[PDB]
Amino acid sequence: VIRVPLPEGNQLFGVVEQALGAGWMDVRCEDGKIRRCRIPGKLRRRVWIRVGDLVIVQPWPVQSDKRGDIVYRYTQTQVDWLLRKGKITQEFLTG
RNA sequence: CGGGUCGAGCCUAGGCUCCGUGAGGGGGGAGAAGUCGUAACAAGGUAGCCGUAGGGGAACCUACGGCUCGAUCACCUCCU
Ligand SMILES: [Mg+2]
Ligand SMILES: [Mg+2]
Ligand SMILES: [Mg+2]
Repeated sequence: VIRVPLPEGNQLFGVVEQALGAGWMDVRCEDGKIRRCRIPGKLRRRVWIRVGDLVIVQPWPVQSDKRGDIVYRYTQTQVDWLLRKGKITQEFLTG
């Protein structure tokens, strides 16, 4: 079929509202809480993360409130390709 | 029982000091995929810096008197 990072293991999905900066990414997840993410040492070179962008993140189990870690960003090729299959519906990005 | 005298302890009021919490405030140090400019370094595009005073979102701008730890050309002056 295809190779995409689905929710496999303990991943999350991350769509930020506004970046406070300095690494911390502020995401409006549908988990319920306001979450704040940080970046590992491999992806601060080739890519670009902005508000209006959907990515997959990975949390740590602490406090289930403010978690997340960037492990993969989504391209203009797959962001809306993950729509018809309904793995995410876009009613949680503007309303 | 009376007389004198040594006395720790206790109370009240006044002068100083120590310590755990502290509404509100102020700078300091690490973090650098947040923001606004370009002040320094070449004559860094207005030469840079010291003292004192006024001004400005912020680096900073201006006035008077000093220094060279200032670049280029032309003419002098003083030497080797
Ligand atoms: Mg400058
Ligand atoms: Mg200048
Ligand atoms: Mg003098």
